[PDB]
Amino acid sequence: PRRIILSRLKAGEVDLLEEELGHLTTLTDVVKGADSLSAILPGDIAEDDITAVLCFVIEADQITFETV
Amino acid sequence: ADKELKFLVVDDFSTMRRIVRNLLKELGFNNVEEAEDGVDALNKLQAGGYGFVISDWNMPNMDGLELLKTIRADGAMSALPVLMVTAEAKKENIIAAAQAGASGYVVKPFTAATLEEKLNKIFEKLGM
Ligand SMILES: [Mn+2]
Repeated sequence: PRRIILSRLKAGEVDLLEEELGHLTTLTDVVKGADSLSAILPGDIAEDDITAVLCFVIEADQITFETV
Repeated sequence: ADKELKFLVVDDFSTMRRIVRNLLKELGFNNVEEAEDGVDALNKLQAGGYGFVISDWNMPNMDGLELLKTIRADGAMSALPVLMVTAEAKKENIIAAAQAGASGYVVKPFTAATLEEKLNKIFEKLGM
């Protein structure tokens, strides 16, 4: 069980990034802050792939993965 | 971005090419050319002067991923922006586009507003 945290998100990016992640996997325990998004990842996609796809929109330093 | 930026719209369906050309016109970009597949697109890209590629995923002879990878592996045009157009938000294609170096992707059919958001993010990332 792994957790993803996205920080310093701009207006409209919390929802957008939630949607982007949803095309890649199935998120649980989703927390949508005013400028952040965290969720639990089932572990069915490599984290390097999530990173590459999310970087179409944000920068890699805005993404952190950790063991819950 | 420079309104004279030269775009190449690649798609094997004429209607879809014309739709993309017209949406770009709506956004103020009128310097646009079209190609019918990866082979035709590469031939045109050699002519030089292109500053942005919007390419469909599924095409005969040479598909979009193959064209993207060929662009990226070339010397002269290796950093050309490339926006992949796909029919569905399929995870393996989105991942494949990203890992192959696409500047972004967009799902068709798309509107002028969606196109604009996608183009701006790319302009932002490449400093255009
Ligand atoms: Mn096609």
